[PDB]
Amino acid sequence: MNMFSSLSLVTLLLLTMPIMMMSFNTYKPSNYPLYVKTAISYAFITSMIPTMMFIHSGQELIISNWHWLTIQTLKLSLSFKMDYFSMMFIPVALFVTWSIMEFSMWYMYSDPNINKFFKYLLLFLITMLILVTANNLFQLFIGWEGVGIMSFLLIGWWYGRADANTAALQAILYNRIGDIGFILAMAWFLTNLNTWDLQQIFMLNPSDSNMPLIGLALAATGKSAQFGLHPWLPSAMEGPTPVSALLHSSTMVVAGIFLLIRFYPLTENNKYIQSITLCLGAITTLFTAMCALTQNDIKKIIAFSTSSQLGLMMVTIGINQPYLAFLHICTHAFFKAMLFMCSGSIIHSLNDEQDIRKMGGLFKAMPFTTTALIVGSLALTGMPFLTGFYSKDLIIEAANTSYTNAWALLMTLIATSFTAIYSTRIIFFALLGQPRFPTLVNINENNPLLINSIKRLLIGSLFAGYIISNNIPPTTIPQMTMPYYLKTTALIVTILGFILALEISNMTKNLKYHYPSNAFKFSTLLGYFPTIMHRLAPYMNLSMSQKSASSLLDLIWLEAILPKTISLAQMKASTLVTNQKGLIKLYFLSFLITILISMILFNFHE
Amino acid sequence: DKRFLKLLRFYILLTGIPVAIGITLINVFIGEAELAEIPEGYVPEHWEYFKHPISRWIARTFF
Amino acid sequence: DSWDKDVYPEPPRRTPAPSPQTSLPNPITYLTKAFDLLVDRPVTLVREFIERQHAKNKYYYYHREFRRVPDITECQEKDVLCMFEAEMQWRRDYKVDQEIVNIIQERLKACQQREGESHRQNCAKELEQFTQVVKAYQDRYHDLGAHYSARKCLAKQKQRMLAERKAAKEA
Amino acid sequence: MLKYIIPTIMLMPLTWLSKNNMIWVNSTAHSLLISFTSLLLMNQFGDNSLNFSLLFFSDSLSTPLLILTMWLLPLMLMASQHHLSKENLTRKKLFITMLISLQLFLIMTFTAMELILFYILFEATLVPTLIIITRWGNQTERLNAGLYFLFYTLAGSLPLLVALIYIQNTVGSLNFLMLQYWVQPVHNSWSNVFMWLACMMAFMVKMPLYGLHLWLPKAHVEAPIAGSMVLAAVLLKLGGYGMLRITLILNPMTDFMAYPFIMLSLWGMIMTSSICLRQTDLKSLIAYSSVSHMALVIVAILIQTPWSYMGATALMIAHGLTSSMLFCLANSNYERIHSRTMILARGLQTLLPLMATWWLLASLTNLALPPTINLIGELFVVMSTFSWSNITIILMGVNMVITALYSLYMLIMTQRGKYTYHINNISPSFTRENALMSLHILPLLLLTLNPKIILGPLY
Amino acid sequence: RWQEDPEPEDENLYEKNPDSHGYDKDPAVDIWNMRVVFFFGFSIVLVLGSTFVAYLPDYRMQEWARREAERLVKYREAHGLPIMESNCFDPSKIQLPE
Amino acid sequence: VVRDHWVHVLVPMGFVFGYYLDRKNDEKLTAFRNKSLLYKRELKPNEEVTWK
Ligand SMILES: CCCCCCCCCCCCO[C@@H]1O[C@H](CO)[C@@H](O[C@H]2O[C@H](CO)[C@@H](O)[C@H](O)[C@H]2O)[C@H](O)[C@H]1O
Ligand SMILES: CCCCCCCCCCCCO[C@@H]1O[C@H](CO)[C@@H](O[C@H]2O[C@H](CO)[C@@H](O)[C@H](O)[C@H]2O)[C@H](O)[C@H]1O
Ligand SMILES: CCCCCCCCCCCCO[C@@H]1O[C@H](CO)[C@@H](O[C@H]2O[C@H](CO)[C@@H](O)[C@H](O)[C@H]2O)[C@H](O)[C@H]1O
Ligand SMILES: CCCCCCCCCCCCO[C@@H]1O[C@H](CO)[C@@H](O[C@H]2O[C@H](CO)[C@@H](O)[C@H](O)[C@H]2O)[C@H](O)[C@H]1O
Ligand SMILES: CCCCCCCCCCCCO[C@@H]1O[C@H](CO)[C@@H](O[C@H]2O[C@H](CO)[C@@H](O)[C@H](O)[C@H]2O)[C@H](O)[C@H]1O
Ligand SMILES: CCCCCCCCCCCCO[C@@H]1O[C@H](CO)[C@@H](O[C@H]2O[C@H](CO)[C@@H](O)[C@H](O)[C@H]2O)[C@H](O)[C@H]1O
Ligand SMILES: CCCCCCCCCCCCO[C@@H]1O[C@H](CO)[C@@H](O[C@H]2O[C@H](CO)[C@@H](O)[C@H](O)[C@H]2O)[C@H](O)[C@H]1O
Ligand SMILES: CCCCCCCCCCCCO[C@@H]1O[C@H](CO)[C@@H](O[C@H]2O[C@H](CO)[C@@H](O)[C@H](O)[C@H]2O)[C@H](O)[C@H]1O
Repeated sequence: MNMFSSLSLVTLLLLTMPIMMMSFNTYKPSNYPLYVKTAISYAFITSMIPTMMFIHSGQELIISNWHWLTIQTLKLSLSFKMDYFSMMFIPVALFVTWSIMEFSMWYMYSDPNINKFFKYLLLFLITMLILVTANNLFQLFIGWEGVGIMSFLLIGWWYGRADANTAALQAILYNRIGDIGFILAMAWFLTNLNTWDLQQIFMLNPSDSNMPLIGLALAATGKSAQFGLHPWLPSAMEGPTPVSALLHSSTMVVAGIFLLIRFYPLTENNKYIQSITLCLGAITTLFTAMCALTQNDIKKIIAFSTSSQLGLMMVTIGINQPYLAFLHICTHAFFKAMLFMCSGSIIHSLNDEQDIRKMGGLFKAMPFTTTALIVGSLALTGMPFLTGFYSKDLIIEAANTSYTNAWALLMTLIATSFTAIYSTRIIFFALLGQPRFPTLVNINENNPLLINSIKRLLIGSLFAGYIISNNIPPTTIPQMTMPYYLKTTALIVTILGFILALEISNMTKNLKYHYPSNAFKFSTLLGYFPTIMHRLAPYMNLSMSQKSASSLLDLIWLEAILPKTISLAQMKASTLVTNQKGLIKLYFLSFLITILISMILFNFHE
Repeated sequence: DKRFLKLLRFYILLTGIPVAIGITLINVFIGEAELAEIPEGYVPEHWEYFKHPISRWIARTFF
Repeated sequence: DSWDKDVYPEPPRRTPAPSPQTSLPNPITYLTKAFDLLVDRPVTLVREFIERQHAKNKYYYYHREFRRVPDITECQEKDVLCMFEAEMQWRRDYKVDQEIVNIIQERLKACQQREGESHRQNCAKELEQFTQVVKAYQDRYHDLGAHYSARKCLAKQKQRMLAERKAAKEA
Repeated sequence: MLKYIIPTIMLMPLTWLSKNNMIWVNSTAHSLLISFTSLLLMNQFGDNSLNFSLLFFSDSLSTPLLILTMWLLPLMLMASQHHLSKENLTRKKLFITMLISLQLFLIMTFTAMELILFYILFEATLVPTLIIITRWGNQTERLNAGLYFLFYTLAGSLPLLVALIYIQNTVGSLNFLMLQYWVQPVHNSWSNVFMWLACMMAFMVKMPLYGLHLWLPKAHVEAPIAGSMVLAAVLLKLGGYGMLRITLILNPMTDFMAYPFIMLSLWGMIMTSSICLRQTDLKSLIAYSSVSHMALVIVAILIQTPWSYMGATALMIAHGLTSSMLFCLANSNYERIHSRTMILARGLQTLLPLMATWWLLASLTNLALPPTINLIGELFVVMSTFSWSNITIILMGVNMVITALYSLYMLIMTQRGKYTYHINNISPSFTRENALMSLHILPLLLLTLNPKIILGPLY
Repeated sequence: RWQEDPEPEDENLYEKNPDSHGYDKDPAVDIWNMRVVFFFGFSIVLVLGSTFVAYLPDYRMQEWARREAERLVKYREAHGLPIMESNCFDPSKIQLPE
Repeated sequence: VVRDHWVHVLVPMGFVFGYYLDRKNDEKLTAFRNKSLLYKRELKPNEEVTWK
């Protein structure tokens, strides 16, 4: 308890020390990026000790060290839940962040603000670890919005670029809409359970949890970028590639799914929530994978893959398998961060070229990047016994053996096939064929920072899934009996995707011109959702803001009905009173009228 | 900008360091009060109902 | 130790004895020994030093006792001098009752964590005690408003007592 | 309270007897020392307020407001001394005198134990504020702004005076301690409907209430920087403080009299947040932000629950430091480009890096980023309003979305993008300006560590 | 028109005093103004004031209430009494209407 | 006391004077010193008043 509790806090304290040094001018800014990277590597080592203790005996504890505030009967303490989800996510997140940070030393070498970049990456990580170990909802909210703000700051890294500022504000906007559900859940739990603590919520176990869980789902819809609040994640590609790798594997996008996992004691009993998340996940995974089929920006293809993988996780929540969903978070972190670092390696070597149509012939020119890309692609598609297979395969065969929506199951299976198609697109168009890039060749992947960072995540994309699966305790009843055609479904549809993708890819080399189909434009333009919503909604809101709220009401009608009317009457009355002829005859004639009406009408004389 | 931040750091530490050192010596050599039952017939002063010496000093001197 | 075990109960601890069924060395065992030598030992000596200083300067602080004064029930109406004391007493008891509900809530949360996957059955006593105390607290203090007072609490009680009389009258 | 009233008065002889080149140094130094001693007011008890004499008392509601008031006077002096540099020496001393006299009326207003004494001091703040706006504002419209400020307040204050005197005639006392024990319920009648309105309309105009807010965009924009700092930070809180006290004697009639004003606020905040999205004047944008935030305070005071009173108290303190910082930030730009137009100077983060950090920190506190006390207050109010009616989560949630959009829109438009080519007088930020920014944000962020001292009497 | 002075030119404090702190034109007054703001603002009010607040003696007696509640819970559970009763005031002292 | 720094005692003296006047106010509000039901007690052999 003393070592477990002590070591699980140094990890969090260790990560803040570079922040304290920077903010307190006590550092040698010579190689601050190396300092930050070194601290992350040491945090990973210290985080393994608590995890090994959990692996050994399932030891878990809650630390409520600091009493912050008591609001009548709601005591709020700084608390950390060191449980199954915390003890496995933290070492994975640190290990992936260790590679991303070493990679970013090479990738952001030329940046004049690289020191600030590494500080922001570290804050991004600290806010995610606050989120993942939070024991009460208020502490969770701190990390929930912390990653949201760091995301805003990093996506808009190149702040001279109008597109980077639009994309950054878009991320805040979509995540703030999701945060309405978070605030809703907090208010319901406080009102109905008198707690924001996760322990009291589960002990009381509310039966009518429709409203709190709908709020939690809405929060997850925004953070995890599910259909409806999805467009911001592809737009987040405006950021430097290291941001995309970290924002897509760890940190932001996984927080939405993690929030629903943390509340599985509630959702596991509420069928109506399971149906909603299942259908929300199924439309997301299908729709975004469909979008990736025709993208030409390499970062956007990988970005839409993350959206489709997060949709798959929501489906797993929707079929009451929170632990499989968590496993997919952990395995996904490895090969998705590797894929982004591989694309960054290609983009850097081709002078910031991101269109796959201007790549080609890089299979032999960039051998190590090629190997990592193929390993990352095979892991993504569920190649047997790579890291991806140990989560994705169990999810698919747990979904076709469940009591489940048939459309959601069928849509999920098609998305698995689409996963093999857009994966083949990247390999075919980036690596194969003849080079299509400019004539001054500058390819070079020989920096040790680049090689070592990818090499560690390559070892992770091969064995990490096998290691984790064989060390985590069982918490369900794995359903291992099924017909052959349900067992091998994921494997088969994946193979069909590769074959169909290859034929489609090879037909681009024929000398035939074909007019675009309606479905091709629908996929390419993202179902027209950003084209319509991001013009219509801003226009209606912004026009109302000016025409009605500001002009009609504030500058006219609220002026007209009070100050302008009152003051106009006073002016008119003044002119009536003071416009007189100065004639003695008229004033004294008015005296006689006053005396008469004073007696005849008002009887002032009686 | 750099001059302002150096001035900001200097003037915070100008009192912050003596305070942090002063607090540490108080916590080490003076220490906290121990909780005891009110002796019979004894009327504690209003500042004797607080644990930390600095809290006791604040109560006695000002409040 | 430091707190009363009765106010904050904790069931007896039952840790199983090590039963290694592997020839391999346990990394946790050697990490624990290193932690004791490199962390616990030097930390303990630094504390033992500090405790030697606190023993040379031993002084006491006390828990304030508040004598009971008449309640607002005994106060003649608009008699501020007696109303003030009863009102101050009622406010002191209100804060204490808030902390009582916090103690019962802290027992409940500790049990839920301690019992693990068996909490739904092993924390039924703490759930019941929490339910009873929250019911009592709600009756005393709920719906009084921001401008709550002993007078408003009494009116809420009288309304509740009147309904209880009527319901019995039905019987 | 004489240990704060007397030294605050002594600031006036200090300023008038100073050397001509030390008026700012002396007044700023000694107003900071007064600010230091104000911390002795935090000797608060769980049951009893701190009752000094027959005239003045302090409780957890007035104490944080007093500490904010005395802290702002030093900050208003530093903010002012640049644009008054060319001013005649005696007119500089008079300007400082108005600020000191405003502080004197404020610290007595927040501690007066009798409501009619509160009324007189509540009203006495009009005079120095009006003089500051009209004498030392820059534009032609400052004269009209003073008239709107004066008559919007007085139109509500005069009915309040009649109501208070009527309450004293019938109850026999206006001392607030007495009103806690002698209070009687208000039964329905057209007579009591108008007693309620006369007791609440003066405070609603000061907040301001949506519909009665037109004076504030004019006054908060035409005023000199110091005038805007006090108007936003403190004077708006006289309305909130007054409501928090007088609602004691209005029950249970507040149950149904609150409905028209809760509706004006819930819808008002969404209307005034949306206005900020299309504002062309940076100071005007900030002013309309204050209306949106103070709408929450009005709702929290009216629904009258323990959580909403804690949230209202936190919001008033947090808004005071944030809104004051934003006006000061916008003033620093204005002192360089001599225009309030927001789109005029862009990409300023490229030319003024550190000052862009203050812009970010000010913006984050404005959009209520947790665990800032801005979020703490705004969250507590949302928790209590949800219980009042669950559907209010929709309006609170929408306002939180819109507030982030305009908070970051102001940050993006002024600090990011490309710098305006023809603006070539953006000198580096002065030490005075950097220190003035950090004296808002640092105390604001420190209070997160110990938020209980700004949660009011119901903590 | 009329006889009026033209608008005076803008004065950049850094041209005469590159080390300007932005307080005063006079370099000696300018340094003193910065000193009082920083020392009295940061060193005194913020640093010492924060220390004062941290060591406030049991602000609003929340710590006494927790100690008192523990004493009551211990006494009530030992003697078999209820932890908390629904009635705040003893009903023997109340006279219901009707 | 110097010709250049005598003005810096005005505000400190106002605080001392205000502090003093506040204490003298407390001397007009002793009607219930050692007389409230909550705190009424006996005087310690050497004591004169419970609070001054
Ligand atoms: C509450 C906090 C409790 C823990 C307090 C411990 C404080 C000890 C601080 C030691 C120095 C920290 O600040 C900083 O540390 C790192 C590592 O040594 C140093 O950094 C040095 O090593 C790193 C990597 O090894 C290099 O990238 C860097 O080029 C080099 O300067 C800085 O020069 C030093 O300024
Ligand atoms: C879970 C992971 C599963 C991974 C599965 C990986 C792919 C499995 C094999 C997919 C199909 C193999 O490809 C099959 O054989 C050869 C390639 O050798 C192709 O042959 C092709 O060669 C040339 C390329 O130079 C094309 O221009 C030509 O149009 C076509 O004839 C066939 O068109 C295809 O039917
Ligand atoms: C809602 C409750 C309380 C409301 C009380 C409101 C009473 C009125 C307060 C403001 C009094 C200002 O009185 C006067 O108003 C008008 C506009 O309104 C201003 O006049 C200005 O607007 C008018 C019409 O919009 C123009 O014709 C005129 O050219 C322009 O100067 C005057 O400069 C001002 O002297
Ligand atoms: C709820 C009670 C509210 C009580 C509020 C107190 C009332 C104060 C009354 C001030 C009356 C004088 O306000 C007067 O308003 C008119 C507005 O038409 C202004 O007049 C202005 O607009 C009119 C037409 O719009 C023009 O003809 C005129 O040239 C222009 O100056 C006067 O310049 C101003 O003197
Ligand atoms: C570093 C920041 C400082 C902030 C400003 C605070 C300055 C003063 C702080 C500490 C003052 C001394 O603290 C004081 O120490 C003595 C210990 O002897 C305590 O007093 C106790 O011990 C002494 C004997 O030694 C006896 O009076 C008696 O046994 C008991 O009262 C006080 O209860 C405590 O208030
Ligand atoms: C922004 C402005 C907000 C405006 C808010 C409007 C609120 C309207 C409140 C209406 C309720 C007033 O309170 C009501 O007054 C009438 C007085 O005639 C009382 O009734 C009394 O007169 C009526 C006659 O009309 C009789 O029916 C009744 O027998 C008698 O007792 C009611 O017992 C009381 O319920
Ligand atoms: C500027 C925005 C305008 C938006 C429109 C807002 C309309 C607001 C109307 C004010 C409220 C009027 O309606 C008000 O309802 C409450 C009940 O809740 C009534 O309250 C009264 O009647 C109820 C029963 O009717 C009784 O329990 C009791 O005698 C009393 O509470 C008031 O007698 C009535 O006047
Ligand atoms: C407990 C209360 C504490 C209150 C503390 C208030 C501190 C205020 C600090 C202001 C210090 C100014 O002190 C300053 O000292 C020098 C000599 O001593 C004076 O005299 C100086 O003025 C000029 C400036 O033009 C100098 O160039 C010259 O060296 C000298 O003649 C200044 O006129 C005076 O302004």
